[PDB]
Amino acid sequence: PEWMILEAVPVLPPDLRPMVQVDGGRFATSDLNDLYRRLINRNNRLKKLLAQGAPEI
Amino acid sequence: MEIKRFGRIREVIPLPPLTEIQVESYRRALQADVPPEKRENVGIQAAFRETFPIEEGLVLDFLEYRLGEPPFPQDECREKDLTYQAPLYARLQLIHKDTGLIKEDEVFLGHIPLMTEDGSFIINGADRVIVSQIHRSPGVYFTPDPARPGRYIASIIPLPKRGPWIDLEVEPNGVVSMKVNKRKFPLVLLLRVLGYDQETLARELGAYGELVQGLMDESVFAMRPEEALIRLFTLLRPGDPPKRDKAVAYVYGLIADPRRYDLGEAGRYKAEEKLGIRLSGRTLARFEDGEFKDEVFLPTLRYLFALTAGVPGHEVDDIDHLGNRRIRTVGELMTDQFRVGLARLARGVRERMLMGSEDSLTPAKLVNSRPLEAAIREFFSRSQLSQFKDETNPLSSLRHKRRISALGPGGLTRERAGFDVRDVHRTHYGRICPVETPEGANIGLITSLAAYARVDELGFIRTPYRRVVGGVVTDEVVYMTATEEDRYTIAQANTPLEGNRIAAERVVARRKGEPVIVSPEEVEFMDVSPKQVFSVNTNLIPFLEHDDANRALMGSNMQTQAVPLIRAQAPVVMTGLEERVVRDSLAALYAEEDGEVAKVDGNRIVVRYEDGRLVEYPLRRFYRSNQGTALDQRPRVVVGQRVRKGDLLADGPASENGFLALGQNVLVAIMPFDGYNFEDAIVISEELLKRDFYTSIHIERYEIEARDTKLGPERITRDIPHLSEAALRDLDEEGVVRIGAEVKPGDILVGRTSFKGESEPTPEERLLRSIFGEKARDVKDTSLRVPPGEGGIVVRTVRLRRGDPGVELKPGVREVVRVYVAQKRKLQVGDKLANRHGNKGVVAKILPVEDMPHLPDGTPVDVILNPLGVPSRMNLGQILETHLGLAGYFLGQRYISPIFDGAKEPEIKELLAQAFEVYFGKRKGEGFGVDKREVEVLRRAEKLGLVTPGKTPEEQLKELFLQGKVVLYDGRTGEPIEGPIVVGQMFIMKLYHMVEDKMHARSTGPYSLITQQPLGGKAQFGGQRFGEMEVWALEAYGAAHTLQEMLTLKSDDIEGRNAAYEAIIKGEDVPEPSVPESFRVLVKELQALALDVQTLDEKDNPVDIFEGLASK
RNA sequence: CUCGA
DNA sequence: TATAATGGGAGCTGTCACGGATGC
DNA sequence: GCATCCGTGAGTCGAGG
Repeated sequence: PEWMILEAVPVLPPDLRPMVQVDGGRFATSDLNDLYRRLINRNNRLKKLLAQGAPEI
Repeated sequence: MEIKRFGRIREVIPLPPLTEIQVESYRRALQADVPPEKRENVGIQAAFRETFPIEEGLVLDFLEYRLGEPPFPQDECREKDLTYQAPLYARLQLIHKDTGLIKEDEVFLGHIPLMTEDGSFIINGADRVIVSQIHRSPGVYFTPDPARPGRYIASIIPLPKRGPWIDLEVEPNGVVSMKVNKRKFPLVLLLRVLGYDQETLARELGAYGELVQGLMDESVFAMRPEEALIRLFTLLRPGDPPKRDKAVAYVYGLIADPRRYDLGEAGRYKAEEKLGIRLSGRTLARFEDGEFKDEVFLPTLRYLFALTAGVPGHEVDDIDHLGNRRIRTVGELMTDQFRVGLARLARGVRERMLMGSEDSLTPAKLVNSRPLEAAIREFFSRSQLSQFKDETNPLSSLRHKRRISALGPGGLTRERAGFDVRDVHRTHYGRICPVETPEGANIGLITSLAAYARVDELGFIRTPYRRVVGGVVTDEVVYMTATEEDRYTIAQANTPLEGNRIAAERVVARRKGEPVIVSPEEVEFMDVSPKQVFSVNTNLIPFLEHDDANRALMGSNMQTQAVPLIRAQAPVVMTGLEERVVRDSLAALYAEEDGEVAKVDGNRIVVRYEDGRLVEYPLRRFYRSNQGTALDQRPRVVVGQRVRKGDLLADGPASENGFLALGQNVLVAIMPFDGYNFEDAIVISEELLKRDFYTSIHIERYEIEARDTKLGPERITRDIPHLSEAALRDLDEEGVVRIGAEVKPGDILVGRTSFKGESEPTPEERLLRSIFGEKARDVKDTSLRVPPGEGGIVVRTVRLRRGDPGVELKPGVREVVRVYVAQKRKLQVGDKLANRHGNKGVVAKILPVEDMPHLPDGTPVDVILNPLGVPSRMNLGQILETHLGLAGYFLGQRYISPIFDGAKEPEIKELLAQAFEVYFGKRKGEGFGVDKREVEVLRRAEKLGLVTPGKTPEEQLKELFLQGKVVLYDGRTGEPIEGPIVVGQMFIMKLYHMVEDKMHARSTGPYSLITQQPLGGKAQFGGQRFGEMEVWALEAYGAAHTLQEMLTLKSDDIEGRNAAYEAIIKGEDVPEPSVPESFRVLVKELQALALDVQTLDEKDNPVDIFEGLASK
């Protein structure tokens, strides 16, 4: 049952959420990368906040 | 040739300016010709007035705005892919309340797109049209509660995104509830906040039967407006600290704030008319002298109770009535987006006012124009109602400008659109065409403004009627809304008149849409014309009264898809609207005043007017429209010709001497022909090709960029590696194909080289290189070539280079080259033809002339249409047309047959007798008697009861001819068709659906990034989609290997497709397929959701489909 | 979005 | 790195049938 | 045992842009 809670979040292979250069030399990318970046930023900030003894709120 | 016109109905007024719905709306929104101080509080002026002043320097106020001249002309904007627009400046002033200091400045806000003379826009080089949107008018409505019979719902609706919808209901427990933002609460509370006491409410609402008791709550009256206000703020905002000024701010912003709540002027007017009151502004209440003041609530509740009780003079509202649905035109929509952008700008302003030095603030420092420009650009580029202009022909553009959409932003989401919104309401009469609407999912949701209809200043559609007083029809015309129209008895336009007096004692009229027979005494108004019932397109179908509406819809719609031909003709049978369409679409060139033509050229006409001034009119020649059809003007005057005001100077596309020319007049026979015209297919003669009938000019645009890369620059050049002189033959010195060159699929249009990606040569390449001893070049061929199935003659080149005058490309781009390629398209097998009556079909066979059925005089027909296409379609108009055509063929004349006022059978019979005398008398004069074959056909016809037995051959042939039928000989045998055949002239158009643009095939080609499946679309050299249903078909056939092949080797199996291709080129059979890549994708994407998907064997042991590549 | 079947 | 500054601001909503917790 | 709010489906392919 506890497996319904995540401790390690899987990360999809990069080719399935590509960062590719289009005809004009510009870049196109999947939304999954922005979602993942949001996740990673918040997680890292959480680890730092815990490391610096932040309050409860 | 002579034009005879039928009909007795005299139109009192001409059609209004057909694009006025666009032009006047935008002109109203901009107010550009109005000096600033005289501007009304409407449009963008009103937007400014709503945004400013910006408070909390302390104040930033708006004085006025101005629009400058366009930095570039329209044609230049089309060329350089620029937006045709005007600079917008706003005069702002900054005031510090304490210091009293006042700084004033004119700030640049960016540009606003300008509407062209014809009602369209130029956005990034492409012509666009803002389609008008129909929506529910703001106001106060009362509808039957679908759950509780005898109970009603009151709804207060403001402008879109200008306040929430508020509902008033009488609850089963008796209390009167109010719903705002999905929050049900007792209305008594709000009534208390507004400052109503139990006394006032009792004396005001006591008349109704006990309803008022559901309004009586002691706990509400036991508290002053403030406590009630805070109570309401708690009821609407849970969690938010109930501070006084926050409650005041929220409620004011919800009900009283004119910058946030806004019934339209239309909503205000309708609320006033319905509730029998008068509004000071356009909100539901005011904030006056520290307290709130009612405006709409009490009257609405009053009406609701009155209606619930049964008090006379109170009724529910039909929401589909065109008195309750209005049109938002381009001006209003643009103004809305302008308002949004301005709001964002204001937020930015306050944000900057909080920061920075507080003494050194100028208007320029506070104002960032970017969000406004963004909102405008977003509206004109990516809004739903901003559409790529249809300009296949001028009628296309005209119709596109007069379209009305129920969809779009704030509009109806589809599939939530039931039968009601899509219905033809009775009030559509004279306002919205009942015929012209799309087939399929958009039916009833996209419509067309009726020909005489006008949108009024409030947005309601109005139609013209003639005043009738004492059975006498005046020339006084009144434009009415549907609400106004519902008051009168309105006679039909075909009511018999002697002079201006009604001549019948029984006249057909309408009363609230209901047909009724009345006396002339009862007639208050009379229709202007049958024309006013239908759109411009439907008004172009002759004998419309004989066509079933379902096919009329098709002919109507298909006129817009007609292609301009090089030898375009106006129809032999017209409705009489063909000139106004050309004129109003601004296709053709007309004389500005009286004068004499000084110069006539293919490029330009110079006219000397009466003033003595020389005016030069340049002629647009072989220009490319949005759809690639040819836009060119041909001079129709000669040197020294005397012209009057409004006379034709040049014919535009699809114009023949000022008449709308959407196609060709062809001699048709109505008969089966060896299966070649089976199921709507069409047989034509090669003679049509020989004399360039249905030949059309089309121009395609190709484009290529040379940019800077990290590996070296791309460049346009002739020095392309590994190409012969044969391949470079038509390229100029710079590497661009020459003007006049004929290009075919595979041919280079623009030479380009690109530095290769960092190449690690495989050992094979190294060995081969050693064998041939040739250094691999640094650059590779990346040239622009003609795609498969395309080509023609190069007519124009455009080159834009960085570092050159007037030129600045997007960052990194060194140069851009454009090549225009023109083709002359002859009619071919598979091209789509149509008439105005909904008869459509593709050309299935092109017959040599000797194979065509022919008249006894040796004249072959041009087109053979199948009679089986008529009975179940019920579009007999096309038959009548044909008959009249026959007459016109021999009399050398054309006809104007107005809809519902058109030529009748007897007149056509007369014309056919006249034509018969020409058709046969000539023969008898030339010294020839009746033919044996004709005698045979006459015998058969006697058996068919088509001719009276006893008469001479000539008399019988004449009878047949009067039935529109002739003797026809089979070109293959010389024997006559056993029966007489309907033959005559018909107007047929070639539609934009040409097989040349549709034929597409693919062996292998580009695949998708993630799925590794073939791309879609002809442009991407794509593959056909084998969807779920096609799969079902193969499954139902039990075609397991075919299906698996489609699933694997043919799509998304990489090893499989490679091995299959190699096997086929080796002449070996294709190998066994393996795992589709998209299944691996599925597995990985399920793993990303923390699901473990495992492929097992029969022993439940895992099988790796990733071949160890993904297992550590 | 619009068009086509 | 030091005047003092202390709770946001979006929000037009014209369908329908079912499985569901619920919750009246 | 019975009304209430929430989540979810709603034809295909093809074309343009």
